Amino acid sequence: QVQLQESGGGLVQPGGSLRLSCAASGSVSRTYVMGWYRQTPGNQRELVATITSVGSTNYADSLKGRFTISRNTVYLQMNSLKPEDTAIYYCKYIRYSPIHAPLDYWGQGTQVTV
Amino acid sequence: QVQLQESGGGLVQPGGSLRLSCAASGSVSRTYVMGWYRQTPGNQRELVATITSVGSTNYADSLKGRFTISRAENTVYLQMNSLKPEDTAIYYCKYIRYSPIHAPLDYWGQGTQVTV
Amino acid sequence: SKPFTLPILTLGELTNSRFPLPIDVLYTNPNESAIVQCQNGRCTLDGELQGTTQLLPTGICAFRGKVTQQVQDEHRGTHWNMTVTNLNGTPFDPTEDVPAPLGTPDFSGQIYGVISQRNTNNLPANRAHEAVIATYSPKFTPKLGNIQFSTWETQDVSSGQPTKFTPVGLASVDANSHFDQWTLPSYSGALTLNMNLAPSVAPVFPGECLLFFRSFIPLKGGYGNPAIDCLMPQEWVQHLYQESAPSLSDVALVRYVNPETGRTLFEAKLHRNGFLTVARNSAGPVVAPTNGYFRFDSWVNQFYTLAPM
Amino acid sequence: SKPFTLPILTLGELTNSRFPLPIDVLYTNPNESAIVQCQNGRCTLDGELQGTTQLLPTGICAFRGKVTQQVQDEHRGTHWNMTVTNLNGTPFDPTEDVPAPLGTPDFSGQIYGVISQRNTNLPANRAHEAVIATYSPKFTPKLGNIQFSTWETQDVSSGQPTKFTPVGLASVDANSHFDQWTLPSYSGALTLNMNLAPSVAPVFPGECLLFFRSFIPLKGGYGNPAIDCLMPQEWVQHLYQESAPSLSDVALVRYVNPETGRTLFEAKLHRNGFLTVARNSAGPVVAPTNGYFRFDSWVNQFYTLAPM
Repeated sequence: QVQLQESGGGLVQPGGSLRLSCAASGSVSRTYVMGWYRQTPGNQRELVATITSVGSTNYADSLKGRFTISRNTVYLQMNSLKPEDTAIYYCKYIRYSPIHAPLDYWGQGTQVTV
Repeated sequence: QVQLQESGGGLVQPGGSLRLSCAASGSVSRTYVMGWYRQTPGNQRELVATITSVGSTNYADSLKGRFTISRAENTVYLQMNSLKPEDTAIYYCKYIRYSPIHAPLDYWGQGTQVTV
Repeated sequence: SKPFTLPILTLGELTNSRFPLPIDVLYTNPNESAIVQCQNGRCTLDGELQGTTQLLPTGICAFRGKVTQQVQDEHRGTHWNMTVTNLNGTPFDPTEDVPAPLGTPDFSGQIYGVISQRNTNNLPANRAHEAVIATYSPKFTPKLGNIQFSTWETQDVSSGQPTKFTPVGLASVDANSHFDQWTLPSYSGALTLNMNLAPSVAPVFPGECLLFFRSFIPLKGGYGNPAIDCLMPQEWVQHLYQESAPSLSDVALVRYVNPETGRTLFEAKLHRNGFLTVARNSAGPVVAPTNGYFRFDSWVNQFYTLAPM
Repeated sequence: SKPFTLPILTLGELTNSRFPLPIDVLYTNPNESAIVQCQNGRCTLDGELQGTTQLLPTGICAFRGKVTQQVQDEHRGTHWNMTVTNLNGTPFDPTEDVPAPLGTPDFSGQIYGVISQRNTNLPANRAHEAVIATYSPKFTPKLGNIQFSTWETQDVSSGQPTKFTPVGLASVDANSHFDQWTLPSYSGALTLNMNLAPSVAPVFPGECLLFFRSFIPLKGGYGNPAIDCLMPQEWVQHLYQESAPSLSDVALVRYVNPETGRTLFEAKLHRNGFLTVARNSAGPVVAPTNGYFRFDSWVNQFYTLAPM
């Protein structure tokens, strides 16, 4: 029962930057993970950046620090973008509980074109 | 909320015998104690005989085996033998309801007069 | 209120709470007239530790502290004075409301074990030696923060260094070794009264006997088969302390159950202050499977007559 | 499902599951590498005992059996051969699916203790200091036989009930082969260990194993040796009894200050019964000993641990 609302994205010039926003509502949990994945056609959906309920971050090591995630509601800052970063970006919410197995929730996705 | 139905009282000649029966219904328990007390005018109500749910007996140390209690779950019988005028009393059935989740609860019957 | 429970550990899965030993057998003795007032393995059914009882199985009859000096004593061997701390290393406060530091032995005798040391600062120097602590000695004053131990080793014991006593058994049970599992030490020595003791325990009813968890304890030498009887195993102490369930009467009815057959072997009363009684037409070790366990069945009272074992 | 729980015992209320010692500190070391495959203190989160793990604190590194005879050996001292039974006194069945009798020591070294005897039927008694070299080709507990050595030359009886009470290590010098992460050869030289509990490691690169560490006594020599266990004996006893279903591969636990109620750090408790943390610091964890681990939720690999 988690609903995910995404925003931002769109067209950007090479070397440019933009900032993605995702917000979660419904049956949120005290302990959770929130973040973004991205996918282009024929490639796998890949982790970009995630953050836990106590603020712990994880980044794709291929990004080389060009991206930063922060905070429920989260924001992704994307710097020094390259045409290879062109993709569809998806918000993900993982709901954790002491009394059930982890549950995943996905956003509708937002297109980013560099 | 344990209901006790007593029976077998009334008048008896000396040397006679009677059998009291007590039956429990309502909120009965797996582990319990059942038995009889008696009270005579001017005296405290004192134990006669009791028995537990696994059959362990306790007798007033004065009956000297003249009475027998026995058990049909939640049911006991008191066999009253060789009766004497001194045994004239009101006899009360007692049920003790034991539980893992509450303190013990006592229930008493209305009492049955035995007149020797 | 939170429901009262016991662990589901079997007899072969329990340890003694008065000496570091496995439980060997269940035991009664209708002939024993001692006052039963042990201070380890004391815990109420709603989880209150009493006497010198603490939670660590490694803490039972253990000491921690430092040697102050070599001393002279009537006993044979080499003798050492040792200041004792709490087992967690903090200084022992004699004004706290305990009989002695938690874990202190609660019986008269010569406790046999190993004294080991690790020097303060890596690569510090170490030594360990066999040692004996006579709990009946006037130098046995753990409530005063000081005890005495003796070694066969004559010289190799360092002063002012961290010192550990690991109990192993008894040195002796001869007459001059004064073994009596029901005689408490004088925790403060001569001319003093023991304080904050856990109360003595006894059957309320005639025809009921105390039921003990018995372990046989090793001997360094001599003849005999000494045993230590505890009121509850250490795992029950640990379980009750954590659970802290309200006690709904003065006595809990427990059944000793065979898990294989599911049937009840006998029944017992577990009293609120933490001990068992039974009705038994026999004496000595109980003949029952070691894979049996006690199951809590209900809160009862004095009107519940126990079935004979 | 039956809810997963941990005991509410604090760090000063726990004991080691690999040697009879109190837990002294929590410990990680990012500078230390080893294959971690200890066999005592092994229990899954849903209560399955593994390796040589049993429930009694008195059974850890303990032996019981009978001395068969005095023997000759290259090592210094007097040497004795001992048949070993199960700790409950029943004969050990080598065909059972365990690495060795339950309680058998799970590391290489010279284990120092006391051997005690009570003759079969006021029987005679004796006890002496003793050492068991778990690296010796004569250490074959899976075959129902081990060897121990004494300083005492003669006073050990054959065919009498014999108990080994462990106390510490004899030595950790260069010739003593102490390595807590090297398993004994339970059936001796020309055989492979069987039925082992699996090796454990962090799934993530930035994570380290978190141990419950105890310092172990020494008979002589120099050093401050320690024994690290994956979970304390009380957790093994708790999990065995509860046997709660595991709802994911990893449980999130928080180390909490019971006085203040605040979280000091967090860790992953994996299904196979071990802890990991994200820590760059090394050595003993600086935290109060009155803290305890509290189960907060079932998580998975996507939950990044906070640095401690």
